[PDB]
Amino acid sequence: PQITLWKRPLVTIKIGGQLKEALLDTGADDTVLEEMNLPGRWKPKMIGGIGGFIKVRQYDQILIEICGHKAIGTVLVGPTPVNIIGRNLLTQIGCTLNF
Amino acid sequence: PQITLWKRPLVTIKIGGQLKEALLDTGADDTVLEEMNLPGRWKPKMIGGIGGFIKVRQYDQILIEICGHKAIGTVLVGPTPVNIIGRNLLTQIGCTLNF
Ligand SMILES: CC[C@H](C)[C@H](NC(=O)OC)C(=O)N[C@@H](Cc1ccccc1)[C@@H](O)C[C@H](Cc1ccccc1)NC(=O)O[C@H]1CO[C@H]2OCC[C@H]21
Repeated sequence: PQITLWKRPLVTIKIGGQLKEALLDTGADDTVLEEMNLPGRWKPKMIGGIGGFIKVRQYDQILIEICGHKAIGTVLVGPTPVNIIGRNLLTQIGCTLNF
Repeated sequence: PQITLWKRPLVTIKIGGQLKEALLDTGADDTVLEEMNLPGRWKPKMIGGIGGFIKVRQYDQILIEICGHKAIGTVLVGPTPVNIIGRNLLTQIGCTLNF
């Protein structure tokens, strides 16, 4: 679809069998989701933005469906204020910025 | 144009007559630039991000050109790690997400 930017570009995603709302974020290298207990091994990671760094759990080869488009990649889990879909997954659904 | 997300969507902007590189960021409500000397009056403000809050200088009704597209709106100046063009200006240049 086409998503305008008058409001936060929030969409429904499916991950680990759950539905969630997430921000499509071209300014994020990586995908970061609110605390959830996902099965599997994980690696510790630090990610930063405005204001500093937070500690997260890195899960690899996680499937996520974003408005019916499927993507598979690394998903980070930690105390973020909002679920963020980053470029590592946006590229897989064919997402572009246009103006 | 149409911009893919395999790399960071960095573009050249012109503000206060100076050229800079900035990230087109659908995940930012507001535009935030690294320290610069901008003409005009300003008011202190705080904005938050993934790591917490930073102190910024809010400049209103600033002219900025983003790959030749003109916008006039609020620009925050402060210790951000990267120059970010947020939705308040992306909307003025007609930017949408498409997939
Ligand atoms: C991938 C890890 C991080 C998510 C990612 N870092 C990364 O990719 O570094 C490599 C990252 O922080 N990206 C941000 C831009 C950015 C800043 C610093 C360095 C690199 C890129 C932005 O795209 C997402 C962020 C999401 C958000 C967080 C908290 C509350 C609401 C929304 N928005 C945001 O901070 O916005 C500010 C500015 O406007 C205001 O509205 C929203 C809050 C205010």
